[PDB]
Amino acid sequence: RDRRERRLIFGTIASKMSLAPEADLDSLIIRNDSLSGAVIAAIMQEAGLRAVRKNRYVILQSDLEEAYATQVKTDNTVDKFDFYK
Amino acid sequence: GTGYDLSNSVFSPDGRNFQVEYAVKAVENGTTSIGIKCNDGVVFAVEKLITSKLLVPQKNVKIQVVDRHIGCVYSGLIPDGRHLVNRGREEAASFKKLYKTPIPIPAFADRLGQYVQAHTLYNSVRPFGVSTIFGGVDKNGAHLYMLEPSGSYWGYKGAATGKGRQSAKAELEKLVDHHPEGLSAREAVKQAAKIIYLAHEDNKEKDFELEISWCSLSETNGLHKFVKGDLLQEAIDFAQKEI
Amino acid sequence: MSLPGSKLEEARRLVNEKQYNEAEQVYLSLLDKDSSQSSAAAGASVDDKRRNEQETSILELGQLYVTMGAKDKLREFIPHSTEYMMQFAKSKTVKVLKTLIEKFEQVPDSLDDQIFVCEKSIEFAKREKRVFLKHSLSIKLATLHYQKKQYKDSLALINDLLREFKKLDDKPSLVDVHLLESKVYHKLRNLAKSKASLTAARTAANSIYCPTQTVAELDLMSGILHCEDKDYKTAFSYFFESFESYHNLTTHNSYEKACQVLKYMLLSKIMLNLIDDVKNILNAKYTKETYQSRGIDAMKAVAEAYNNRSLLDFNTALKQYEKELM
Amino acid sequence: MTDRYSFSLTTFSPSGKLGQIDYALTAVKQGVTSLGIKATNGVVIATEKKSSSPLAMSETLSKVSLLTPDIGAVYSGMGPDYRVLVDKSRKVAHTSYKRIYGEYPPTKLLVSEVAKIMQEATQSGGVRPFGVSLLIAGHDEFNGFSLYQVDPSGSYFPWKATAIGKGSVAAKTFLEKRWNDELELEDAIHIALLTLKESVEGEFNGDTIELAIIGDENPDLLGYTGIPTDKGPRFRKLTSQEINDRLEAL
Amino acid sequence: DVGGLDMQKQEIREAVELPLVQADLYEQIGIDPPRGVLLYGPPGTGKTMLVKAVANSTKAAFIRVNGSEFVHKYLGEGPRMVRDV
Amino acid sequence: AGYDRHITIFSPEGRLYQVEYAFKATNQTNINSLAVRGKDCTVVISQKKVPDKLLDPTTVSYIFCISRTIGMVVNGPIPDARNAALRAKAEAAEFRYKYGYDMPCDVLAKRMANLSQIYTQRAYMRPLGVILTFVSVDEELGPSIYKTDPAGYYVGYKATATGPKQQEITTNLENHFKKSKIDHINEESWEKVVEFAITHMIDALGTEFSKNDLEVGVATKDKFFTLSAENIEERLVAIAEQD
Amino acid sequence: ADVKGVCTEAGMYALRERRIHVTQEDFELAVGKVMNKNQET
Amino acid sequence: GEITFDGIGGLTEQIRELREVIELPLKNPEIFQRVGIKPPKGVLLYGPPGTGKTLLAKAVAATIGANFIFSPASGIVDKYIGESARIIREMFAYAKEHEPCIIFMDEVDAIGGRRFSEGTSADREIQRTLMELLTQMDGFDNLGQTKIIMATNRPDTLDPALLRPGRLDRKVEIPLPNEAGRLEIFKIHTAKVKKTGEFDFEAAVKMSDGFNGADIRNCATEAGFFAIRDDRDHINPDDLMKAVRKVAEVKKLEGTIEYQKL
Amino acid sequence: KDYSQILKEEFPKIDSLAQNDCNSALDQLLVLEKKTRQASDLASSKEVLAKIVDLLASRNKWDDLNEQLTLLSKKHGQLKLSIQYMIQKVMEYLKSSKSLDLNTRISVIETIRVVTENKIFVEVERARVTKDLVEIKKE
Repeated sequence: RDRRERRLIFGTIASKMSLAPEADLDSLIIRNDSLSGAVIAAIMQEAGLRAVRKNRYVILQSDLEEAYATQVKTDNTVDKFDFYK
Repeated sequence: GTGYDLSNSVFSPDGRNFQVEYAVKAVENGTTSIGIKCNDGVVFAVEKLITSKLLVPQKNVKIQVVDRHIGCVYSGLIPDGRHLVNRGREEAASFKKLYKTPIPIPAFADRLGQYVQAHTLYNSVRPFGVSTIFGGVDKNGAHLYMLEPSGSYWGYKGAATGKGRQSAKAELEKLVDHHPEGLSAREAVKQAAKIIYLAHEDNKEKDFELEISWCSLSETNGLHKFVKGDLLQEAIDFAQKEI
Repeated sequence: MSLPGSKLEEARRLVNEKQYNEAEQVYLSLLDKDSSQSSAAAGASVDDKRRNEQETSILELGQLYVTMGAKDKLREFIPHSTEYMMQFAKSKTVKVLKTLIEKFEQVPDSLDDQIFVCEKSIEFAKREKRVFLKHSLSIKLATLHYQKKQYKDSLALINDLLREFKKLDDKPSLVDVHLLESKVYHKLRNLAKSKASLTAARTAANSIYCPTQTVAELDLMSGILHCEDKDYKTAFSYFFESFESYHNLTTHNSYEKACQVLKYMLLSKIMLNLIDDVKNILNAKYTKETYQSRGIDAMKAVAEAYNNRSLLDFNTALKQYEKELM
Repeated sequence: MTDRYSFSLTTFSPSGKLGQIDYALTAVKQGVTSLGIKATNGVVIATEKKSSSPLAMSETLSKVSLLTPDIGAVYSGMGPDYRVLVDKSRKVAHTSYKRIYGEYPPTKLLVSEVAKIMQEATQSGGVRPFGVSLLIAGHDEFNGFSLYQVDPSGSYFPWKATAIGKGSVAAKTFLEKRWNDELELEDAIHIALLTLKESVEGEFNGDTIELAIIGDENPDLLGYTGIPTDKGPRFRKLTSQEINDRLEAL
Repeated sequence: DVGGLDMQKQEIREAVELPLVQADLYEQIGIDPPRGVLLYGPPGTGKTMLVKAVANSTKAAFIRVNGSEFVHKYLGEGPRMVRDV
Repeated sequence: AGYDRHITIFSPEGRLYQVEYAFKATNQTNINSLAVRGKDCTVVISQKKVPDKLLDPTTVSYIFCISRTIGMVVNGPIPDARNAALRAKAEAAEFRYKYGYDMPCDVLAKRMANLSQIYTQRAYMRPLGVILTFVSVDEELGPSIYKTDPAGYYVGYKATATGPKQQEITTNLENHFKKSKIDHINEESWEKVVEFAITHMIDALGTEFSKNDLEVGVATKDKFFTLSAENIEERLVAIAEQD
Repeated sequence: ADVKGVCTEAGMYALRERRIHVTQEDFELAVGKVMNKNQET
Repeated sequence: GEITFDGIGGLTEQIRELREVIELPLKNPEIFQRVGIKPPKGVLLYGPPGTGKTLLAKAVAATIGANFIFSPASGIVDKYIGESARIIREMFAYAKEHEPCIIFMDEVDAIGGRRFSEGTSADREIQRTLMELLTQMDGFDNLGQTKIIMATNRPDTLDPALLRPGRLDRKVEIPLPNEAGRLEIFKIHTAKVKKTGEFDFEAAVKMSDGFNGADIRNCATEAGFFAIRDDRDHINPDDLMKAVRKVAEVKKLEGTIEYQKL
Repeated sequence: KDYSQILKEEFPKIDSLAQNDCNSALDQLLVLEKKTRQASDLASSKEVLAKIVDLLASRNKWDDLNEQLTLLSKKHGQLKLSIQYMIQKVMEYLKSSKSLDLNTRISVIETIRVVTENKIFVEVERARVTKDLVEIKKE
């Protein structure tokens, strides 16, 4: 999908989730490259699990960025390729 | 598809090379040889398995000398081991022509390192399935190197190869911990023959012959020669006494 | 010093201390000074990299000409800046041309001054081979004729864009053509051409990617066309999804755009004769926040007029709020 | 030692084609998506810079190289196969022209020499064909502006506008209605930006997009004055700040 | 609670919820409504979100049976349980 | 038919198998190395792993010195590394002889990349199983890092990384540049950039290194040298005291 | 199949307006939906 | 009780991964309700063999004490008529009865893969076996007290649909321990081994190349036989390095999985 | 062990202004961190870190102490739960001082980011910090 389809997902799941006013969801939307709907659900869950290890409560901007690169690639490295340029 | 192991330059899907791995297996099928590094030089030792009584004693030279101070010993196929020494002799001779003073030990390792690697890049030729152990007394201190079939090498305080490589290398770690500060060149001569007899348990089914050649600045003063006279028989009785 | 930051910060202070007219002469002193790379602009000094700071200086003062009364003088100020940019590289030509028009049309001004400036900017595209620049200004020009309430000049440009954008270029810009064309026939009480132009706008909406402001204006004008056949239950979904688009824009758009959406949502619920749903929106703080006026509270008495079923209470606030609600 | 493979790695398939070239076009269609367009006042070519690592430096990478001062080039294929081909393309350009005719070869005569190197790799043994497709565009004093499309097979064709890459199917179809007989140098730039923007899945800026245009001869970029014969090269590459100027112009 | 599927949600509600309410709309327009709706795309993401929303919105008879649940340890029991649904 | 995965040719999937298999041979040693660019210079740090006690740590080095102004760091097998090391020194010295002055870092990574493609495009030879990473400070762009590859494509990086944990090292170092919005470290002294890279290396790799567990190269302006075991140990003590 | 798709989708848009007739508004929306399916993938 | 948290040492960095998905939701489930995140159900364990992935199952059973069910991949494959699909429903049938239950999975290389149907000699029993494991964690049946621990030797042999979120939320990787993690393992296996008072395990740290937690145990086992020939009750520390060097030549096969492993 | 000498650490720092309270207590800070870090729930003595509260209270302004609480919140503080105990220590002297320090107490609440940043709620005392600010606004 594109940024237009995913922007209705992040904002919808974060409604029941507890976030911070300093964190911006549109910052990750630009960083999202052709993702699916299930992977987004794992990002919001992993961001909440990292708050327990850091002794936090609300989801900050750093919790979303650190939990991004972990769950964004589900196969090997990047789209099961390396680099083509 | 099959055929990863047919050619040389073909890389395996796991990241290895079959022609390199099969060349290492041929190293353990030959006669064992070890080495000991000292402060003023290095000591080489080799165990030649005697086939029958028809062998004339001490007429087979296992340790071939390049230039003067550079000794070489190999465990593996005979022609592959002699070709590296014959090629290394031309490298040491061509060096002294332009560069005057002889080539040191760490610089001589780069000559064989690039030469053996050139065989693995092309399918026209094959790599060397022999492990060559070379060293001596260079301009600064001393160095010892063991050339692997893959072309990889580093500095070795001790070297073990051949059929008894498993039990011989374990004894080299005891010699390092015994004298961590330093080891004399005369004591390493008797210790070299002792490790060979400790590794002879695997080769005990056949006859053995002891050949030891050392080089240092204490006695020979930059000369790599064999051991003759009562010095060779003295190391035999000292090593066999502990058995 | 000669740094560009010292010239801009010193001029911004003079606006609050005394007046912006004294700081305007400081920006005029930047035309013959503050040299830069590439070629010159007006011939007095070389301005290329420093033109962006000079453009922002006009943008800051551009909203301040309302008090001075220079709106009539602003007619010839914009086109003269185009000739000054022909000396150096043309990469900055579209910046000063497009950005000023967005700010010049944002502030309240007479419709005569807005049209005459856009007509002069197209003259630069007429002498040249410019295509996208002339077509981009034609949409903004025809939009100005729409506020003029003249269908002769409005339909003249739209009919010329249909024979072009359809067969040549500007797939996303074609949506704004059908959207503007549907507005022209909407004021003419013609439901045949207005609903046909809206259908063509929705056809290219899902085919070509459109930004938030473009999609928000499609559903906003859509629900208005659903007021003729009534059925306000389905028409409320258009204004409901539209309000979420204008509310997310916040300061990126005008507050009057999102404030009017609340007037149509409350009116659609009154037609459905639902008292509780109207009070639930008014009592909700997130639906109002910084948006409040007398026209918003005028419909609150209308909902209470039907709840209590009293005509005298409706006619009392009818003429009092006529200047706002009506 | 030497080389023991003298046989051609490219053989004729039973269907009447070559297996190496048939699979060479697949590697071109999957990768960086470039494009190009020719106008009356110049030629506008553009390409997108992909990011393999977030710490990679885009300034150290040149997607549009320089064959001759009047002729540029852009590639949608693999990086290495482009550099060796261009490094050999500048040698045959200086040896056969600068060292013989003394001037630079035109666009029509240069594409024949560049395609001559690729067509030899498809036959002579020990080597493999190039999996890259180069767009050669330039200007001369007679034929004018011309743009050629060099295919990995070794054949070249002239094109008014073309696009090669992942979006080569959609972009080439769009350029049919976006091109006409009268265009300027700056007018064709906006056409290249509207087409490439739809093919950008990553960050959209001037650092990830390489835009090079061929304009009039520039005396400032030449480096010397006083000679009316040479007014400077027509090839120019817009910097990071200069590309961002026309991105907001859309 | 699930965004971004409004494109595929409208098609299902018209082919599922719409004919169950007013069945005379299809007879007037002369269009045969499909007897059901399938779903495709990459597994492990959707297909459970839109069906769950219909069951809660319709509040009527709903039958959820796994695909491999029809297989029973007895031979003839398999086909008998299929017609019973 | 099935020979598409043996010698390099266009595959039915439009890829190159031998090129993809070459990346798996670069991690054979499993050594993580990272380099950050200081203000006036660039520092590189690589893991020093000595498997056996018989190996001399001073002789074992994964970082080669091409010239006084150019350092080189290689992650992969040493025989393919020394083959490319002796070759890179021949082409680097050829530039000073032919062109009269010292080669910058971007050109040396460009010539070795085109040479590595000869190892690829030609079907009778194989590509190198190593990745050449050159660290040098030029006279124009100043500090720069260019990373090569067996495919022959060189590209510059801000903070380079390698090894199996490279994904964890690159992600950990990415948050520093994106937050500070800087392309290089603002530390002027070359001693500060050494301790800065060690802090992010320990937290990312989850390992406390010792004096013999690291090899830290330092490339200054018109000078290059490798820190010994005493200099590396001195930096580790100051980190634990300050932080 | 694309011609039948326009005819099949012609009645789909009529269900949104809850009308028993199909005017030009549905055909314009039906063609735009089918033309996007052919150009996709 | 046999293996405890002390014997699994060296994995401490990866031990807290299981405590968050097991110990945390069972001890205080209200924490996930405050933030609003859903408790993770399935947890994936993958990596090279011999790293202690199985020991993670035995360490929890001897500490938490909750009722656990070991579910091997080859124990449920018994087939008569649709038998493997019924046995799976039998294991999850105890989830609604006993709430504190966590069902494990032992080294699944077979029924965890995708393997769609083309030919394959009537695989419908294994094909429907995959459909049952993807049922209980998908359909409207709600549990929340049952965790799914699935161990495997590689993620590439698992169904990409199973790897999608909603079934396995957190994938806990167990790679080879680092040089600082190996040293703790040598003291675990040699704790009950009688030897001399002077011992140094830092020698075997450098000697260990690509070894796992299991292969370190073989080094202490092989070293015991070296003292039997010499009639020694205590193991010579010099003989410890002899076994480590011996184990280094035992593998010869692969030992490195990187690019295709997550 | 090393916790028996904690009383004899600083002789002069009680009488004088003690500008070394940051540097001298640092030697007792980083050493006890390596033995605990985030592993043990309770290991090191939490009263050692609370000595900073007893160093400068009445003899120094409350702005210098709030700057040290920021560094302790970002760092470990010899224990991950050390912040749990420090909250009760900050609220101990506020009710026992008063005098002219009531005007500075308002700025202390807004300066400390521990009570502002959300946590796992280890103590109820930090929740009443904002409650005391409400009583100030009432007066």
